[PDB]
Amino acid sequence: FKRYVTDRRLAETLAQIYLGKPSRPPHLLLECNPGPGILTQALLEAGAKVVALESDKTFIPHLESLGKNLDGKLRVIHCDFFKLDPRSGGVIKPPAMSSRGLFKNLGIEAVPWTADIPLKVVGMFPSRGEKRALWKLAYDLYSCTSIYKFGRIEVNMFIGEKEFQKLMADPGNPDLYHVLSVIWQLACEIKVLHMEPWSSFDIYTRKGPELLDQLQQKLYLIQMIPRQNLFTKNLTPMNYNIFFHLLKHCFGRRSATVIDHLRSLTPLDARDILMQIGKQEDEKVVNMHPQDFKTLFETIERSKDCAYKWLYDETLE
Amino acid sequence: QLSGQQQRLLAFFKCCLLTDQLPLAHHLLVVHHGQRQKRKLLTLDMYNAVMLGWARQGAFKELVYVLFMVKDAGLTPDLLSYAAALQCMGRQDQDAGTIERCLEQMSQEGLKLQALFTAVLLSEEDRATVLKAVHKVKPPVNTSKLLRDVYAKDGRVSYPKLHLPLKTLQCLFEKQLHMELASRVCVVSVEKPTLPSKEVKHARKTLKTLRDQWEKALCRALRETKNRLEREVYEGRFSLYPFLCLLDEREVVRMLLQVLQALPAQGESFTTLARELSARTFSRHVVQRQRVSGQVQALQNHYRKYLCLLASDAEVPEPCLPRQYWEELGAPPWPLPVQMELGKLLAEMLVQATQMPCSLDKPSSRLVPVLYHVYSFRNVQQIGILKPHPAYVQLLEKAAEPTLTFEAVDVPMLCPPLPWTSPHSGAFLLSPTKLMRTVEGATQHQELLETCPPTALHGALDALTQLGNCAWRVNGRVLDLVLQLFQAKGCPQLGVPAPPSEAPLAHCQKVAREMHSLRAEALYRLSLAQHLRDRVFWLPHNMDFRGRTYPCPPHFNHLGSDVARALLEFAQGRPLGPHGLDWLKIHLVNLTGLKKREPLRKRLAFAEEVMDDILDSADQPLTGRKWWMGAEEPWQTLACCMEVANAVRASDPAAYVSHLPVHQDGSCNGLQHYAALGRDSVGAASVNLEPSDVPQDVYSGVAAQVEVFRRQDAQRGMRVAQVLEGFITRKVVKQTVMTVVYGVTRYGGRLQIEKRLRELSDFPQEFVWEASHYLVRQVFKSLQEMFSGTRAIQHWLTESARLISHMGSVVEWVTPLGVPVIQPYRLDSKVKQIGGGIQSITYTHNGDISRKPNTRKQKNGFPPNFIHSLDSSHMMLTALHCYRKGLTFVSVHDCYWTHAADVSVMNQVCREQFVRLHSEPILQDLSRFLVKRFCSEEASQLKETLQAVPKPGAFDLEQVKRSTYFFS
DNA sequence: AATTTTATCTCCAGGCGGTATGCACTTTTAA
DNA sequence: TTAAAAGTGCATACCGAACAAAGATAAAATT
Repeated sequence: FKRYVTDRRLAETLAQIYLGKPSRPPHLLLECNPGPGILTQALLEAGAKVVALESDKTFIPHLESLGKNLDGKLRVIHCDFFKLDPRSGGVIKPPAMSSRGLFKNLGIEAVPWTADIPLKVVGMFPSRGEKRALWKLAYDLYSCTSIYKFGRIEVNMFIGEKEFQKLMADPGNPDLYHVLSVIWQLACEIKVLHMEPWSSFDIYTRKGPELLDQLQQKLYLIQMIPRQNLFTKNLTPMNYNIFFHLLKHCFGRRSATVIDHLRSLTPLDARDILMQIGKQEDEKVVNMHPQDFKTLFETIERSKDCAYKWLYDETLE
Repeated sequence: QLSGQQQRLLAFFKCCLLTDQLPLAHHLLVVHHGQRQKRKLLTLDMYNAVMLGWARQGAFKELVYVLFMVKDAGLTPDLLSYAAALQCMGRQDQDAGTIERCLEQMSQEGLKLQALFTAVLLSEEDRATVLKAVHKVKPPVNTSKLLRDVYAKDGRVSYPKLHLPLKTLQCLFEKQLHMELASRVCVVSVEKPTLPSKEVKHARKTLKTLRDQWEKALCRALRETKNRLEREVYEGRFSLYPFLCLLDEREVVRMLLQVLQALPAQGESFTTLARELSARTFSRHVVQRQRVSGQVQALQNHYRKYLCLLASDAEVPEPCLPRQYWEELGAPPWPLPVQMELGKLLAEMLVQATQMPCSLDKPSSRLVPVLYHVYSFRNVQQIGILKPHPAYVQLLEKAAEPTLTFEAVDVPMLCPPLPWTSPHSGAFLLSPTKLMRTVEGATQHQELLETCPPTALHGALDALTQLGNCAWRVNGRVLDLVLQLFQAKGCPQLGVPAPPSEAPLAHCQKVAREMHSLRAEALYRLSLAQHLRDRVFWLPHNMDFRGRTYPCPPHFNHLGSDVARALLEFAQGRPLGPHGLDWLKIHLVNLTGLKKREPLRKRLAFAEEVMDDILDSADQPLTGRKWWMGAEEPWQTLACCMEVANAVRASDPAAYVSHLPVHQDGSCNGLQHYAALGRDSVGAASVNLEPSDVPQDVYSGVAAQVEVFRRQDAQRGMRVAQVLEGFITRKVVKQTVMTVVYGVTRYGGRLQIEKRLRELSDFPQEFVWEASHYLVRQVFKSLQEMFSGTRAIQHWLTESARLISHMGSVVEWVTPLGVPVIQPYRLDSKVKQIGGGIQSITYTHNGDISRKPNTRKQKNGFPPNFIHSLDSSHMMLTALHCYRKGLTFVSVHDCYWTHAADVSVMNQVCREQFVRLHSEPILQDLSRFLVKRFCSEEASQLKETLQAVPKPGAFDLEQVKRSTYFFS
């Protein structure tokens, strides 16, 4: 399901945090699932270049008429961010539009990773596909394809309570500290911009406008801006699969030491590798910092005099 | 009733009996009986096994003590308990008062002494000793209607003979026995003809030194593990010491070294290395037990006397079926938890004990395991994988070992198979082979096979025997060409996979992985074929759980690809005679597939039309017109054209003797049985089940009906039809209709129609969803009009299966021959897992009769299973009635092979048996059996669903005899 | 009764692994 | 001497995710 704002005050409060946060005028907004468009009305009275991306064709005419009547900058392109750039098939159904064509007709182009931010993406996360969307975004970001093919883009989205706690989990909270937390926190400077109680929104189901638990579940608006130096000499979009496997393996046995996982993952001397990163041999996995994982991976990958370094030949699937 | 610990303790007691570690078993039994809670695990069977183990030693006081414990526990001794005491005295030579007391005690149970022999399955030596002790004081023929003619002695019988002398057959049997006792086969590798270099020498030397270090390390690990498990035995605990004392230390070391060299470079799951190590241990155990027990000599003499039946020069007083002669001449496992635990221990011992230098490049200071334990992730689940060290893999490929290694079962027999006298005994001489292929713990198929009346199974068993007796040999001239292609360049269009070295990035790597798997299967099958190029070999056969028959050697048989069927040919020969060459040419045309719609006359004429191409292809298979590669099956067509050219270039075609097989495939056999059961009138004419001058193809008929519907809809000005213009063809709709017997639904057929449309470039992509939805219902309505009885039968079978599963039982039925069949579909609800240091294996308890029936898979498999059972019954009937007339007969599940000169004869019975097979009321008998079995105990719905059998159509089955294209 | 959910093509030999949780008992350890 | 902390045995739940989907439909599961 999906939810959209039904209150003038809530949309007004969202307007300045969405638009006035970047003091630079020229940032256009790629809003996702406008719904009725009241939030789009707030962003339009704010004066931003709101590019509505409606999932279906039902509410496009209303928004398009509103944008064209006053010559407002409200281009309701028929696309959905959830289904953007699907690998399956060759013919793309218009609701699932290829990223290249969407950016070409939108008018934005590519920028270097070290360069500044091209644009900003806003909206709300899927009600029940938060993990799926997070994994897709992480895969795209680390592979440097799809939306992040053109440049680092903020993703200012509301997320549920449980997913937010699992995302912000740290070695100080090993109960929920998992691979998603590491992969996201190594890439995006996640910071909660706003927090709201879900009873404010209105849930618009398939027919139209669990449930109580969702309403009491506070949604956190989270901003993900990719780090400037995420990709390095050793950590590259081609090698991200090995790193993903290492992180998913090390959390297979959470109540275990890194030194034993290294034996399962590499033929190199576990103690010698652990000595380089300045860590004791008796170190649990859940006590490893997300930056420590990246340092470990880069240390392993930097073996000067050897021929084999890994046991992930893609045969594992 | 069988708990996890109870099965393990019971297997421990039997294993200690087998290896005569009676003090250990006695101590452990005493420990378990000491504790109150631990005693409840013990049952009467454990006590009986323990005392029987002591009886063979003659220790009477131990038997007294165990009887005292049994009496104390409250368990009532049974016949076997007294039998063990009776057989102890015979070896001990005790006084007659004890025998008198033991005999009198049985009066409480009441069963007599001969009742002890009949009820208890005592060993022959045990029976003799019991008879000696008690002396101090005190073949049928199946009468089934369908198989009456096969087993009737009165009449004319012309059972064929092999083409080999008795001396040669006995020498071959000796060779096969020696090879099976060694339990390994060494085969030269077809790939890598030669590699003389310094680096390969260095790799070989390093590999040899490593193998020495590994064997010594594994010997030490074996000794340490045995000592550990022994000290756990002495602490009043279960262990696996006897299961490690069954085999010699060196044998287990050779085992583990062979398994390690058999591990692929891509790793393998732990639950697989566990299952295969346990199975190999059991095979070596039974082979060694038969070797030391002396049954090898009894089998040797009985086989040397039995070979006179099949020998050419030799004769018998009265010719009979090989099973009957074997019977008249004088007739000579572990629970799944134990098997799984034993495999893990060996696998862990293999991974831990072995070690290698980290850097083989130059002269590493440290040692690292050869095998690594990694995790593979599939969605939310994970799998343990044992992957070799990449340096070890590089060493393997650099060594280029010239010899492979095959298990005893993998290689085809060099001597005729043993007759299938019983579900227990058959096929291989020494190694064990189950009749019905199934999962390891599955014991509900063999249970029904054994509990059936002994006469009923005969028709099945004899059939399998014949399929095993058929000789084979390797086609040299075809094999030379295949070897030439495989070694140098390959030809993926033809079927020979390209070498890994030659060029086939992620797409490139996936292509590389499939190509490497295909190249590995080819090295295994071409190496076997090269090894058996100058030897006659046999292939035993066994059934699946429904009734179909498959060869036992998997790596090289006639159920394979084009090359597999191309190399094989009959070892014997028959002269072509009058009609042989016509059938050879018809078979050639059938292999080409160009003239599928034509009558036999047109195919025979077309064969004469293109004779020049056949001669040129046979003479120059690779430097001529190369017409043979254009066929649907290129290698089979090449073999057939070579045979036909040799036949026509001879002085007399009728005198030419041809070893080449000839196939007579059925037309949509599953539909052929649907039509017969339902007596469908319109459907039968479509499936060639009614006489006609031209073959009738169901595929083209369905395509024509769909095209007629398309034109009718286009006349209505509908865009979906207007898009289609000549797109409807048998190619588009063949896959959808061929699986109708399998129970495919609209959803499933739509995916295949979409796949077929996808290659079609002319068709616009936007209409794919709409077109697939259109074609699906058009095809389904076409089949509903042509096949209505088929749909009624499928619905009735599925509904009956669903109701049976809802009632809480699996679906079982008796085939018309008499073989019973039960469906193996149950729900894996409770998790079963074994705790180990390296990893906790998750396994399924295949033999759990407590599990709830799986209603989806039960009701979704009943109709295709029933049709495959009927297909197997028909195949068996034709095989037996062909054998009665001296016919060589081997069948790929519906494709009957025979000699060229014999083809017509086979047809004459192939139809006739069909006519009688469905002459019996199959559906009414099935309904009666299901009512008697699943409804003799909500039952109203089950009874009504089974009592209402679809009404038969209007059709006379006898006209199948005159049908010309029923099987062609 | 009645909304949702989920499977949708048979066989030829097949299954996630870890962590935490409670229970019911024997067993090594406390005075 | 007597009570107990430590330990062994079993079941039992709960967690961990890439990669569209467009209708139909019918039983089973859920309400």
